Amino acid sequence: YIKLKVIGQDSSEIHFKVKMTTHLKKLKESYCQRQGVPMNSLRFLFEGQRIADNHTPKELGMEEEDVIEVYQEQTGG
Amino acid sequence: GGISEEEAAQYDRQIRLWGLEAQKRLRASRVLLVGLKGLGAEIAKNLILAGVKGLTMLDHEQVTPEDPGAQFLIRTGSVGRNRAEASLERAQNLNPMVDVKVDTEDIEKKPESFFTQFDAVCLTCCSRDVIVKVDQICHKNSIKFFTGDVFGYHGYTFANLGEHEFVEEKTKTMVKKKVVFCPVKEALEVDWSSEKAKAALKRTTSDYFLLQVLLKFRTDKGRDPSSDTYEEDSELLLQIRNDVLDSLGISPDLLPEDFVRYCFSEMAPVCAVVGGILAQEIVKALSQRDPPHNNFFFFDGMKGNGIVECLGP
Amino acid sequence: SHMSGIALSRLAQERKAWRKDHPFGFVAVPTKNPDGTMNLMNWECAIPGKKGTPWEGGLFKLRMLFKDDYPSSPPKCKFEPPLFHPNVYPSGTVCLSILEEDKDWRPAITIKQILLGIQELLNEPNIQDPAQAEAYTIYSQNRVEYEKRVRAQAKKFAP
Amino acid sequence: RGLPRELAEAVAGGRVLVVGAGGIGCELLKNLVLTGFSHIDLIDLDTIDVSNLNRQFLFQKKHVGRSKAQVAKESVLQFYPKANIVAYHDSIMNPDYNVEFFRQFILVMNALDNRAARNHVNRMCLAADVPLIESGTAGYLGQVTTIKKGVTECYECHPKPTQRTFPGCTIRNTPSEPIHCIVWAKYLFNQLFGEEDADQEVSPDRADPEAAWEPTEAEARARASNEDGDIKRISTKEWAKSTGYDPVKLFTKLFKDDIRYLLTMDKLWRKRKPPVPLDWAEVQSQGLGLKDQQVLDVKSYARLFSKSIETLRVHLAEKGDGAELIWDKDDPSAMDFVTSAANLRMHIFSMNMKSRFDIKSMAGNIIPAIATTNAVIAGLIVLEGLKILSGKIDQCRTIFLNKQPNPRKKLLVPCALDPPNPNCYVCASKPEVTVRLNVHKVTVLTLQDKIVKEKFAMVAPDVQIEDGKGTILISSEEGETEANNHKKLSEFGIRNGSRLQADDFLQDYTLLINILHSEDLGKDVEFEVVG
Ligand SMILES: Nc1ncnc2c1ncn2[C@@H]1O[C@H](COP(=O)(O)O)[C@@H](O)[C@H]1O
Ligand SMILES: [Zn+2]
Repeated sequence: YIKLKVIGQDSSEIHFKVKMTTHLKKLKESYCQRQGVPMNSLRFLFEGQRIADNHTPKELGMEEEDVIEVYQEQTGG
Repeated sequence: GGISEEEAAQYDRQIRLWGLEAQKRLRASRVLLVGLKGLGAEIAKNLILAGVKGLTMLDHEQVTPEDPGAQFLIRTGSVGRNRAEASLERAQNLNPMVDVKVDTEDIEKKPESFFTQFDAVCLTCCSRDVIVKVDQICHKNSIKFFTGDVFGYHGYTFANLGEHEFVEEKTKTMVKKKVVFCPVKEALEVDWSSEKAKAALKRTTSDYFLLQVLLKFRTDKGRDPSSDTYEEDSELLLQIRNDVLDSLGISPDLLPEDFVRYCFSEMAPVCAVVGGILAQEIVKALSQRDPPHNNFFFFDGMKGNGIVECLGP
Repeated sequence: SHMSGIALSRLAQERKAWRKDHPFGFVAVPTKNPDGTMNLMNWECAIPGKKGTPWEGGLFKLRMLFKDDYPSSPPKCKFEPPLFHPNVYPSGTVCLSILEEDKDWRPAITIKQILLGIQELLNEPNIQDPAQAEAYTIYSQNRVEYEKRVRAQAKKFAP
Repeated sequence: RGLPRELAEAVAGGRVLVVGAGGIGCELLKNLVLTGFSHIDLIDLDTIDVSNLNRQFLFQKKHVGRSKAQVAKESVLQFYPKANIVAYHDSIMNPDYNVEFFRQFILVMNALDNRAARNHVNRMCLAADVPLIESGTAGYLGQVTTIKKGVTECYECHPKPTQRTFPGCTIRNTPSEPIHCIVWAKYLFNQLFGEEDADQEVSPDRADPEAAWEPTEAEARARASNEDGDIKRISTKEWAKSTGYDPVKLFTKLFKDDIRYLLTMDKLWRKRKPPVPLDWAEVQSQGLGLKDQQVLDVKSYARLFSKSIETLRVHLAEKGDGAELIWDKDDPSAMDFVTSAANLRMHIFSMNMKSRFDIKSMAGNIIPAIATTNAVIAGLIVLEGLKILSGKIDQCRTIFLNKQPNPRKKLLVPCALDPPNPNCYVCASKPEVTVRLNVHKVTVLTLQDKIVKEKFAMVAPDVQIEDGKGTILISSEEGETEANNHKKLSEFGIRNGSRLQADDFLQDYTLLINILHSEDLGKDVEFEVVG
């Protein structure tokens, strides 16, 4: 059980509780459901590297209370 | 409140972003802008479109043949005119409800009482000593101080808001925060002889040292590096980098030797990006809404990084 | 009518899959443009009544509308003409759980699946979420008259 | 100029296209002109509004009502006469801008605000094999990305919604959010005054004028009186037109009788608060910020509803041949109608009434915008274009603009461009044969048999004009598209530069065909493939 922090472009701080061996697709789906936007528009990257569905925290070496950055694509201007 | 129907109609898009109260705070603020070059032109355009009470464009230099043919504020054939006078018509046409003024006097000769009428002073293409003097004057009289520059693919932005109080939306709504800034004499002369200082240097972007080198170059030659003198200016820039980074007890190696290929002339996209960032910082400081960035912002056009640094404390 | 590339490719693949193998009696063909071509984003469907049910013997025409968000958004299905059913709006729009993205709709589910779901809802409705307030009324009050009306409607729509 | 000589020549001789002349478009055009670009094509469909003067700087108060592209070109020519700006006052979705139009640009820059136009421009650039720079902006945020065929991801590799849809029953039966009431008001405006659309009919159709309830008690009389279909369910729009669009009867039908109609279904109000109908007489007799930011009482909103109904009825009567109205957020009467109806519906379902400011923000999908964000995004766009034109596509990155620095102290976050999705179906490589033939002198039957059935070896081909609307010309079914076999190819909009997709059932292989018009071919052959 590793605690993860996901912050958006507007510094929307939301905590997550995920397992060591589970894939991160569940985290993306849960964040998409909670924020009300489909996960396709959002991109989650770890230390500047995009997180794929098949990635796991062990592959990326995540530690307790770590930060995940999510960037929503804007349709306007 | 005091916002007219036409004002609301033409400001609706930014009102919906940052509140009528912050719009009103913007409407009662006067900004002084020095160095109406490309970066100065971008900052002036953005501030006038934002809808400040007034903007005093100061520039003692005239339009020269070496300047770019198109300048977005100076009509073609205006060679020999004053830059502020040339750009005044277009700047005023940008927004009719903003009192855009022109000052052709030198910034050095301006007395301290001249700066008291403004609540925000922005400096562009100014020497280091002028920057220090103007920042000291602004800090003494409690005036927000900004300065920035563009050189090749690189740009920088500095802000000295003193003891700044603002309101920021709560994460969950209007909460109050206070941030303390530092003068230029402390930001540009940060000591690097401590373990914490060494770690910060390991984590500090190299654009700060490039800014120091180019400030020294402007202090020495009296002008920014020019494309037509690329070889001599590049050799002098390398020498200045060596001496400047040796005087601080730092290893010049962290600043790449090829930095001289991307710090020449002013570029329109770099001007646009840096002017937008600096104008947003000025608007945030004037409206006292949203946390202003740390005292330094650095932009790299080739790599695409915009890095905000806190140096001086 | 301007649709996205993924929506158009998915609709073409869906049409090919339907033409390759579809349940007997069901009809799902893209509508005809006034020019003479056929429109992939507008389908003229037809759902047969299930045998052994009061809806049997009738062919109920349905219209399928796809937007550019397809398949990320469900199609808008409506009966033309609107029929008498607790879960069908008076405007003809059919309210189904699988036809709404926030309730049950998934982008991987096919036109055949939703047509079969509409047929199943036709065979048996749900009352927790009615949409008619008249079919619902005479379904909850006395079922005999509801079955009589359903039989008359099915006879009216017999091909 | 600070550019290298090779890049200087590349940008001076090259021709670029800017689609969209908004705030981002204006900043991008100014930056391109200042950088050294001489041949720029600008296309925009809108006209200058007074709300555009916050972002757009090439437009003034005296330019309101004029074309955005022409005024932008004139403003750019004011400080740089040497610029060869070509302005189009049209939509990029127009068929005139085919692959032949997109093939003359060395770089295409997106400055749009909707996903549909972005999808069309992405498809056209992918077809024409022209690099595309895609950008967006919303408030303090924004991003810039590069799209290249076969190198980077396209706009459809990871599909995104174009607009948010709502459940059919939730909007009209069980609203739970103010946005539901707002979209209900918009759909009601379309139903009462706009064109026919069964998906926007939010008010149920029945015997309207009589105020009726307790159908459960009188179900026997109701079923004796009405047959299946309920006397064809007299249309609400027809009844409103017949009554003369009088505000009182419309108010009673929409906010009292319709709510009582909802209350008949007692099964879906067991776990939610039932709505409370409003009586017009009771509402009438019951007795800082901007003026649009003030929330009024239900009586003032009922009066506003009546006034808006009267004004819209007058407009409909004045309109020629009874043309249907189209909702516009900038129309005072339509905006008043939507605000009043949405607020009344919110009050009915026990929700907080919203000011006209918020109703306009949510109904019109207004995105906050400022000049600084657009300027930053345009500068990043021009930097990416300079990187592309110099052969440095490997150095191009997806740059994100943040409102506040991330924990890595990055206000601008560049990300490496991802490789294309192998299963995209949009940017995937497909055979792209091209044929040159007389469009006006060839039939659909000849296209199907002579040049597709046997020339390209297709047994059961179905053809589809890929104009973006998904219209298919030839169907492999033996009894579907035989009526237009003898019709000429020009009668379906096929012209020079039009491309049509052809896929086979048994052969399970597709093929793209590019049509090239040629009057001089010779009497021997009506078509000729081009290697
Ligand atoms: N095909 C198109 N669809 C939508 N907007 C377009 C199109 N072509 C040009 N535009 C313009 O592009 C601009 C994009 O919006 P904005 O960035 O908010 O100014 C608006 O001025 C639009 O009118
Ligand atoms: Zn793709």
